[PDB]
Amino acid sequence: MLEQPYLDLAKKVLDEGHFKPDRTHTGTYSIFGHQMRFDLSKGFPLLTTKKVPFGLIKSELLWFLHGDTNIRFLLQHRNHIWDEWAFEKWVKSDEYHGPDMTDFGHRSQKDPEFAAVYHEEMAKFDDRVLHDDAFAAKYGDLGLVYGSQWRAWHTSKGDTIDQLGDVIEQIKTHPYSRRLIVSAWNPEDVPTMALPPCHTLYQFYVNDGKLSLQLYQRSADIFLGVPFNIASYALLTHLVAHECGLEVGEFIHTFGDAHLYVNHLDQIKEQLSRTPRPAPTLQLNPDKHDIFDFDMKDIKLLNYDPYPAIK
Amino acid sequence: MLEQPYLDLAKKVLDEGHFKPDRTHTGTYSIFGHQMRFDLSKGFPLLTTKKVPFGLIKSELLWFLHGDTNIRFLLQHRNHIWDEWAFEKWVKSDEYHGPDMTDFGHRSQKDPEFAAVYHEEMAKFDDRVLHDDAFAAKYGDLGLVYGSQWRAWHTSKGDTIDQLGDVIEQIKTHPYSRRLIVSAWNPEDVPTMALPPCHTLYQFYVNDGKLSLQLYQRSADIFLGVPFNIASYALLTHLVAHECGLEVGEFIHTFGDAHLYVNHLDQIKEQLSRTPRPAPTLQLNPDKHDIFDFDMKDIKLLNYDPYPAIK
Ligand SMILES: Cc1cccc2c1C(=O)N(c1ccc(C(=O)O)c(O)c1)C2=O
Ligand SMILES: Cc1cccc2c1C(=O)N(c1ccc(C(=O)O)c(O)c1)C2=O
Ligand SMILES: O=c1ccn([C@H]2C[C@H](O)[C@@H](COP(=O)(O)O)O2)c(=O)[nH]1
Ligand SMILES: O=c1ccn([C@H]2C[C@H](O)[C@@H](COP(=O)(O)O)O2)c(=O)[nH]1
Repeated sequence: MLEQPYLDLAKKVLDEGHFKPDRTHTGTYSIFGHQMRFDLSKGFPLLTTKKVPFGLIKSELLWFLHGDTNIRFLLQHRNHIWDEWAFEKWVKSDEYHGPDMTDFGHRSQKDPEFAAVYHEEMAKFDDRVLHDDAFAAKYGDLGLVYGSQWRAWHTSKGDTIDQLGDVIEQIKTHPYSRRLIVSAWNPEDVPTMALPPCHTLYQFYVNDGKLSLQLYQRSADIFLGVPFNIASYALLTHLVAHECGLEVGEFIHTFGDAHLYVNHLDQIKEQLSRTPRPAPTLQLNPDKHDIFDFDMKDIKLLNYDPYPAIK
Repeated sequence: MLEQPYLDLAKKVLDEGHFKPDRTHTGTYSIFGHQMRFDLSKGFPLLTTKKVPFGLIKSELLWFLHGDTNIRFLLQHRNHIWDEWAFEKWVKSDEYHGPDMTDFGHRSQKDPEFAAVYHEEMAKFDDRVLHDDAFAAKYGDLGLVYGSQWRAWHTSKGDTIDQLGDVIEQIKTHPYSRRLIVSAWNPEDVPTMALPPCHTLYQFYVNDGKLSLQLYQRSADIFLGVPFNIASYALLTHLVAHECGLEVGEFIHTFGDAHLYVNHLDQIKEQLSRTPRPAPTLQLNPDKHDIFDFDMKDIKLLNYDPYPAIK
């Protein structure tokens, strides 16, 4: 089945992973250099063995594809997956006049006391960002995230480059180029930025009218992140293939470090008892082609039949 | 044997490669996303099935490690592997007063007539570059090659960053970092530069006192380039491991496109009839540690017993 490489990776890290102490007084088990492949003609690799929310992936990917780094767009699609790094930058600032909450993320899931205070502070933030243009401009904007690396890379001359747009034009004119690359790794920013990008770089390749994509992912939360990551890049691959009029090939997912947190062990063991079902199919607006203008409604997933979400 | 992944890759491209017409009126056979691993504790992966010149690899790597982009240093070590792209930039200029030779590389191996004229023009160039500081400054310097990307990455603020030096300091202080990355891919230069780097990016990883390295290589001449490429990065891995006081782990070699030219087919078939021998061993100066100061003599290869070179 389409998703077996994900289960084999999880099982391999479980049975052969190396232990490393981790920053947040925990530990990981990891392996280096693992690869997964997914033939996208066999179905869409959204995990059946655990429910993965396709709507959040769609909206995040469309966000990136607009070159947008303002969480407002995500709030408008009911997507809170980027909230915390923005919440973090406002809560660290001068304009902020509520409870203390230094590292709200550690104290996050502990006492039910603070966890009611924070959830309302985040609920106010979200709403300010939604309706207050000036507040949104100031705290809604994450700065150096995928939207900017992919579509507005900042050059030394103060200008800005659309790597992905230029790449797509190359697929259309020079399909056999060996330079169909988009990087998110900027050696000038990486020493200071909040989040050196985990999805480091990717490359397309065309053969027999089919478009493949390989992603190099320097670091991977196998349980929480990977299942989202697989679906974003498989969707990216279909969307680019659609805009270029090509069929879809492989998605190849290559890791630097892939890890499992030492407290998440039983959740993934439980998942490894489940048996994949047939994979969903994707449908894209057959009459639209500029993916930089696609919206939620232009992307549909048929026949997705997952086991339940895990906690 | 240590080198079998190289022979399996060659054989896979031979038996399952996709044909693509190539720029220089030829064609390649290629595959996308292939990986090779080499456990560096089992020996040094310099190919036994074809002689590969370790001295040229050593000198090229030391060049990179100085942050140097002037071919003069290479000329002084009897290494001509970068000559042509420099020869190309002087022969295209105003100061040049010899025979015409537009695309000397196509006319290169054809008629023995021009091939005597060019070899002497290249022999004069090399000697000027060697003894004429001003000429060397002007035509010896390739500009954006590995030396500059790795050790003097140009920032927007007009400054310059030593990615590799900073990475090595991180290995020493934060060995379990998931950010031990050096990129050679600069989205601002890549649209114009002569040679968008083939050795796109690499990452280290440490476990149990052993240092591993993974390289992402976006494009690969399986017959001519790969055997050099494998030895440079395996040597890089040993050198960094030496400076940091670690043992050596895996070298993982991951490709975007890996190809074989459609006229090089029988050379690689002939090589596939040969049987690997035990791999050489590397010895490094046990009393020196700053690899940015290493020289030829600090690196020794024992017991390298190859079949003959191929043409
Ligand atoms: C699954 C997931 C889904 C949507 C968005 C994000 C993730 C995710 O894991 N991170 C993320 C980004 C950066 C870091 C980091 O600290 O470097 C992190 O731990 C998580 C996201 O922004
Ligand atoms: C095996 C090899 C050994 C040393 C140096 C070089 C190579 C090599 O293949 N190229 C190279 C670089 C760039 C291109 C390019 O045209 O992009 C190329 O064809 C070869 C080198 O500079
Ligand atoms: O799409 C993503 C983005 C991030 N991560 C994880 C990997 C790491 O656990 C964490 C970042 O910590 P560092 O590796 O960057 O130090 O984010 C994912 O799994 N998938
Ligand atoms: O270390 C290297 C450097 C380059 N190449 C080859 C791959 C391609 O044949 C060629 C560059 O052409 P493009 O792929 O860049 O277009 O250089 C290698 O095999 N090894």
